[PDB]
Amino acid sequence: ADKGKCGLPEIFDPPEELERKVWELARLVWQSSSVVFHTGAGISTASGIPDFRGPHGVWTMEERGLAPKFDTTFESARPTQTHMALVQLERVGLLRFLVSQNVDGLHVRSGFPRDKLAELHGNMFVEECAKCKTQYVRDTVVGTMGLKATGRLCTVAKARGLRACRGELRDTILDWEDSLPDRDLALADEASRNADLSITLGTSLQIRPSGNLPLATKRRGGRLVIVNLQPTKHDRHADLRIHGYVDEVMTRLMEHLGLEIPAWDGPRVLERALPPLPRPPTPKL
Ligand SMILES: Nc1ncnc2c1ncn2[C@@H]1O[C@H](COP(=O)(O)OP(=O)(O)OC[C@H]2O[C@H](O)[C@H](O)[C@@H]2O)[C@@H](O)[C@H]1O
Ligand SMILES: [Zn+2]
Repeated sequence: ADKGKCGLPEIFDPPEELERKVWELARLVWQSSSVVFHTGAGISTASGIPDFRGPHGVWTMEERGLAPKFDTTFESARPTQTHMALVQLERVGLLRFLVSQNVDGLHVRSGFPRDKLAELHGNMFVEECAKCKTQYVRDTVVGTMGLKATGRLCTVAKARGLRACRGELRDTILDWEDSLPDRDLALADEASRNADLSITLGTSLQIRPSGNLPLATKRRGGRLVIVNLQPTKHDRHADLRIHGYVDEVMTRLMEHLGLEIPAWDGPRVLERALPPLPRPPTPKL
């Protein structure tokens, strides 16, 4: 019901200030042992999916009697340069965990390992069995929202001393009254608490507890970086505030780290993370 502060004017750091901040972000990534990324709707706007509270966000346009515009369907949407840069950061061991508030399903489809991802608000391609909690990552969007029945049944077969489920499959999109999934929130909180660096990308941090998770890093002595075009709810607690397009920030960061942004060969689901791949040596700083 309460959609928060919508349509706040955008902030842009000057070119030289922006370049200096991305180099400082590279320094923090190089020096940190546990990096947790927190993503919101801002990292998918470059793929044609509107955010919620930006100048033309879903809530912003709705409040102003206008309609949000989609430049793609969720099925035809492709991961942005930022989505693919996060895949590479995890692959080389520069990303410990990823906390997302996005329901667009792009992190999973980009090939990001699900065991290092917390999808706090759901995934429109994911349906879950109401009984055994088995999740099904579908190639098309699940046609319901609000944890409603989809019409499909669980298909987990009989084992030794265990029979077939046939449980009701339901969407994972939380409605306003619904509580956050316990396992995702517990894993997101554990990772945030143990992080020495939390980086937020394209989130106004207005939703609780989701938006408060990066503060769990700061209270334990860790550092907080906020990357966003608009002001956020927790700007005062950030060690570094970067006001720019997340694709420009992430592309410059990847160049600084000597890392290439990997190719996306279509929707692919990766359940578990692998040991880190080789990465370029660290500068003296
Ligand atoms: N290319 C870009 N680069 C950097 N920042 C951007 C870009 N595009 C947009 N932004 C910023 O990105 C920010 C996006 O913030 P919000 O729109 O609130 O999305 P959320 O993920 O935090 O919303 C959380 C939940 O609230 C909802 O109810 C749903 O349940 C959501 O899951 C804005 O401040 C933009 O300025
Ligand atoms: Zn089941």
